[PDB]
Amino acid sequence: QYDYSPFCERNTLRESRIDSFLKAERAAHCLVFHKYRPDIDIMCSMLLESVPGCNKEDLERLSRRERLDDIINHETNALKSFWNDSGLVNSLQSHHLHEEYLLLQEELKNVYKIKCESLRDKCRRHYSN
Amino acid sequence: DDQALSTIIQLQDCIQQAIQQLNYSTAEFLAELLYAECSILDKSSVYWSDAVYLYALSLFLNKSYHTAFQISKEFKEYHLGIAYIFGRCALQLSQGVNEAILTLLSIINVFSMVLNSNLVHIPD
Amino acid sequence: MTSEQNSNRYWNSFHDEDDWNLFNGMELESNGVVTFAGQETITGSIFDRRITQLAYARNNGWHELAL
Amino acid sequence: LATLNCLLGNLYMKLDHSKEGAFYHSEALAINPYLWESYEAICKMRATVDLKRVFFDTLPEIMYNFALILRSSSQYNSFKAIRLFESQIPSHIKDTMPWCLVQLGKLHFEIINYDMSLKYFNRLKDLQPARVKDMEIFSTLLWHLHDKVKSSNLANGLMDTMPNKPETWCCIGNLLSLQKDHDAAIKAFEKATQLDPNFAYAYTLQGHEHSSNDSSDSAKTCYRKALACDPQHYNAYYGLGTSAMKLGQYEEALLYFEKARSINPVNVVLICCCGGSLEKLGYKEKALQYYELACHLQPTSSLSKYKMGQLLYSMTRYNVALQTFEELVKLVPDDATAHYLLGQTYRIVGRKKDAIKELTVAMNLDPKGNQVIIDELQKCH
Amino acid sequence: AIERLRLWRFDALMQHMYRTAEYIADKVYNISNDPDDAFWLGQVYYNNNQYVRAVELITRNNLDGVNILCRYLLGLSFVKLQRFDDALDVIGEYNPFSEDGGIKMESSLCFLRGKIYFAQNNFNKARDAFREAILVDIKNFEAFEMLLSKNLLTPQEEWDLFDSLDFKEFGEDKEIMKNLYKINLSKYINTEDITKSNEILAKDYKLADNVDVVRSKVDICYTQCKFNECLELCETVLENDEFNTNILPAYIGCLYELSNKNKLFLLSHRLAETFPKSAITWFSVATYYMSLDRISEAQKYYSKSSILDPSFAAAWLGFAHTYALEGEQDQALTAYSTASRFFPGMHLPKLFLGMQFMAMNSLNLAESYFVLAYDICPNDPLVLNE
Amino acid sequence: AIERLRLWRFDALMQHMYRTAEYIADKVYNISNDPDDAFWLGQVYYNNNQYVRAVELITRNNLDGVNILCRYLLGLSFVKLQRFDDALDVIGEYNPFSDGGIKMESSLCFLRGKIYFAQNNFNKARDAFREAILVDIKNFEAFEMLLSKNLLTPQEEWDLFDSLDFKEFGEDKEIMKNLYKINLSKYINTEDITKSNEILAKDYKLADNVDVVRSKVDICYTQCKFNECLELCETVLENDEFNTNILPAYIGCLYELSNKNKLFLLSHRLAETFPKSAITWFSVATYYMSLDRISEAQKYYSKSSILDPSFAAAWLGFAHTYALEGEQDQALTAYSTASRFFPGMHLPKLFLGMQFMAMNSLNLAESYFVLAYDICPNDPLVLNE
Repeated sequence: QYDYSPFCERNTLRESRIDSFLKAERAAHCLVFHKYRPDIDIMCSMLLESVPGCNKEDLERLSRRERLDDIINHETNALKSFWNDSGLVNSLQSHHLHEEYLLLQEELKNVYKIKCESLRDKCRRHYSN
Repeated sequence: DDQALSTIIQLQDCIQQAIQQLNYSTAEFLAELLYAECSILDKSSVYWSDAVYLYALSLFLNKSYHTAFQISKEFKEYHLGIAYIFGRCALQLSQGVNEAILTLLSIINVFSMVLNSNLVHIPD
Repeated sequence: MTSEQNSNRYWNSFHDEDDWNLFNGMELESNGVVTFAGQETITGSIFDRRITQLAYARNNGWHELAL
Repeated sequence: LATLNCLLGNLYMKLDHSKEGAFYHSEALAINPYLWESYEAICKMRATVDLKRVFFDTLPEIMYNFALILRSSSQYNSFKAIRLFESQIPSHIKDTMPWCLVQLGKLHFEIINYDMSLKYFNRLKDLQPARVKDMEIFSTLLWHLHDKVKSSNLANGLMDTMPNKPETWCCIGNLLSLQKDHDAAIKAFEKATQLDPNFAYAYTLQGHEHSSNDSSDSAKTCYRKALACDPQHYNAYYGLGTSAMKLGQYEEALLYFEKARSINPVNVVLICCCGGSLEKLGYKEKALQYYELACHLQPTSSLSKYKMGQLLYSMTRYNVALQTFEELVKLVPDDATAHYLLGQTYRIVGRKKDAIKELTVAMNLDPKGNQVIIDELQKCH
Repeated sequence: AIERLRLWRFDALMQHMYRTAEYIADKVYNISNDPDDAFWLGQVYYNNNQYVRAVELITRNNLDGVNILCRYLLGLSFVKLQRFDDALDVIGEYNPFSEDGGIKMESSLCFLRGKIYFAQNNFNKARDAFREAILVDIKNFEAFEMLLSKNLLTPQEEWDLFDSLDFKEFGEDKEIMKNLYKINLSKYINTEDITKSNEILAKDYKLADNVDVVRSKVDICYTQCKFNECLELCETVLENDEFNTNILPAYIGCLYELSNKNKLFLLSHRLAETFPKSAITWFSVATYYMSLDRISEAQKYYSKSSILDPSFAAAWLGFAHTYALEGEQDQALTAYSTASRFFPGMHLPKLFLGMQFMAMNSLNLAESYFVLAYDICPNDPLVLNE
Repeated sequence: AIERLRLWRFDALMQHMYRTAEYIADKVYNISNDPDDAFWLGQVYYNNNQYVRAVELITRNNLDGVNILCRYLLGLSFVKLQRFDDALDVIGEYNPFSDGGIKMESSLCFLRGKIYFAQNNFNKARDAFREAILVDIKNFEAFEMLLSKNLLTPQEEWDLFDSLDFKEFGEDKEIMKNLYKINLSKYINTEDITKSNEILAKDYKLADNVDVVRSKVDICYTQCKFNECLELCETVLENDEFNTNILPAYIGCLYELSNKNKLFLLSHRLAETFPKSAITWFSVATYYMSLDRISEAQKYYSKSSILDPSFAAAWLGFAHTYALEGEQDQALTAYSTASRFFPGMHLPKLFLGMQFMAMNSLNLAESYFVLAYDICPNDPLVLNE
């Protein structure tokens, strides 16, 4: 019988939640496992396997301690890294990529400035706070 | 049981290694894990006192003085280093200093339970 | 108008203190949604036992923000 | 030659780029497996290693299990971590060790299960009254529970013990936001982030309070500051996306929502928001795909089923729409506009007997819009 | 030995000696870890309105599930504490046992489950739960009377259920128990059979003028509008018990039909000094205002009666009458829709809603609600006339 | 034939289906027509929170003169219906008579004692409770209610405990005597209480019992061992957090240690658990006193005092709120009133003497301090004062 003790320390769970967890858990695993019961089984050269935003090429660069079609390749590659290998970009229309790209560095540039006084005046900020 | 003692010794060696370098969060995690593991062992065992002292020292080093003070206060009498950590925490916070005097006076007067150990930062 | 309020008060005298407090400003709308007045508001649908108990709670119960 | 790599990773993570820092943390881990600080730095991002080779090529098994738990939590797959807690990590470690309790409470709180997180890291609070690290999770849980007394207990205790840690002022601001006040919560959050910068959670709550204050630009600035402090934070991305729908500009709204779901794949709110952004963009076929995952990912969620039903009724998959609405009503009967769709689907399929009762329920739920409901009854027969 | 303490504890509990019962129950449960003694302690906690203590007692040792009775006690304590989710948790969504001289243990669990379903307004599952409870053990009667009083079954379905169940368990008392149950069945169907059954029960046995037989006579006269007999039988029964809540609704309706203003004032005043909390008193006061043509003011008092007791058809139906009688027709529709949805299984709300749509001069919807009411109740002059 | 129906009625009472219990009781009573059946139906009405049905049904055919328990049920229904003179008229002011179960006479005498306690004529209540406990020892209420409200000085309580006999218990008296000996007052003959505590701890595995824990907590409270109070009561409260016997000692010990978070949590949970109990409002007032907010404690001690007349803690806290507020004239009457409702309890008199100290009136304080010290030879407050 399906084991549900760890999902709630209370030893009894109402049958509505038992199917609710079982249906939800299997779908969640099936998403990760495939791009069945959970109690039956839980299982399944640079040491580094993955870094968010890092493609196989970036990882290869790390080992070394480092026209319309071409820009479209740069169009997709930019959103590959930022969106962590999202599958919806291939379904997106080509002209909708342009405005998303233009807003990208514009927001990214705004971060760049953010990431980068008289004696009498600068004392007030400490006292008033 | 044959390998149970080996794991505790390995954890102790790893915690001293981590504390020797300026790596404190790793020392924090190792001390927490060792302190949790030593719970099954009886209070009479030297391993429990050693783990409690190591955990208290790691808590003191990570600026979390309140938790270190409480942990040392739970078993201040058992070990000398625990008394050291409790006294230092009392100096940093000015709370419960009287217990620190009544413990430290007894520990120093007797010297001139567990008193001597090979761990790091054991007081002279 | 004055006589009806008088008769209303006369029949209203048969309450307990807490029960009177709950019904002090009580208004019931036609669709069954219920409005409770705190002497906050407890607007909830009626025929469910839980809402009334909740109304009793913040009536006689103690709530303290404590900074 | 193990701590130097950790330092290099730390400087890289802090300054510009996380990829090189993660690589150097992995190299340090290669030198020595017992560098838990490196693992926390790795798990701050959504990065993982081949643990079998790292930890092998029963203490190593315990470390391996803990690394799997932390990796799953960072990857936001809580069910697996709960299962490893069930099988491995015996009780006499699991309950006493405060960090395992912290992680388990965060896992349960990630799921809609709310009460059990409260129990778990309430026992945490009992074990370590002076614990200050990772209490913003407790604050968010108390805000979600709409409970004021335990929030007051948290705030009073933390203010009494440690007047200056940023989490304490964050909790003060959260209680103030909960009660009635928004400007007071904003003031508490600036104090929290002035005393300790780089605390992205403070900026996220600042942006949320600014959004609730109908101040778009301030919320956007706070969220951008949060992203500057932490490159990966789905809460601030969700806030920016919500602001963009309010501003009507759906492009950056989908952008922000998409960025947020990437680091938190399992969350019905983010999935439904991304689907709504797609629907505003008009991708009917792709929007249903996310909604299909959301409904199966977590049942007993009103918003996901409601979006499913609206989308299927929009493009006339009535056969599945009717069952989605029926189970929606089964899991909640108080939805007003839902019963309207129940009735519409029932009358479209052609079962008048159920349609009359369902529209009667709808008339009960909405006194104001009854005339339109009466009109639907007229079209029913 | 321990048996003397056990019998003394049971007697102390039975004699309303709560403190002695609690102390001795605690002592006996500490001496021996027998779950029945824990049940006795939980019962003692239950009698003096101390539910949470019993809940923590039965949950602390996790002794529930070892024996069914303590599971039932914990579930009943939860349903009193309104924590219905945990009660449904400990009891279960459906029957777990589905394949002594007392009512079978499992049937009571089904009754509690049906009550839980009724509280969550899940009437469809509550009907099945109550039906299963009555079918499993005929010794139970609480489920049957709850189903008949709250009208979860149509009269034809109620008669089919009564015919389906047998009386083999009773044995010698088969005919008397059959008549006793048949007294309480719904009217509008073959009332001559109920008349013959109660006449047989009257003379042959000493139960000639008991409470339920005169209550059935009152219900019969009220259904057939024999209002004179309403007053004689009701007065002859109220002269013994002045506060019998089983008959008061019918008594109030019969007097309201007779418009006995003075008698109604006396009853309303009498119930005001004794039962202010119960909704019957405020319903009586409200209908006193109703008889004097004070619809607008009686509106509030129907609201109060409705609030003080849910699942009461009289209060909400009268409240809808206050809406429909004088103006403000728009929201009488919503009131009657609430009556129909929240009180399924009665033809009367459907009939009222259809007639009100007819009052609007909107036809098809009125016919639809009328056929719905006819479906619920086949034998009623009102619905057929409408 | 009737026996099966009687078992059915008993099962209906056991499983708490009150409508069927009333139905079957009425049917069986109409069949048999005997007073015990009327008693059964009246008890059903009592349990169904319908006392009026029970009293009229019992009094309709004047059954109180037939059996001895039906009159008791009618009297108790009158008791909880807030009628006393007619209840005592039915039962009778004096004693009319002056196997398992308990003798019915002790139950009637206890009911008369409860009436007398409600009527404030305290000496008659003491007489009634003493008569009930001496006539029968199984009636533990006749002992616990008497000791609970401090109706008598502990010396005569010990004297009466010695006087009463445990012989008729027989084989179980060996444990029953010790259990009864546990519950008397702790100020005098303390060492025997401890010895009995260890006696219970050995050979009867009753060390886990809640009442043994209550006895030890009160023992530690008498010597002001507040830390031991907190530890043991926290151990017992984790199992059960709402034991009204346990809670007053825990609140007192919390206020002595002066910690506000634990008191706040417990008080706010008890407020939402038992809204109509005086203990929770007393706890709220204590929390405010730990927070030094005298103004709110005024009202929240007044509420607790009004809710329970036999709650001496409320009077002492109320007079304390006056005293700490700034005015003492009303606190004088408050402490005097507390002393008069509970003769034989030294502590209200001691607090009143301290108020005399605050008002520089030492002449009465000498006698008052002497009377308080007569029964408290070793405690910090008396000697300090």
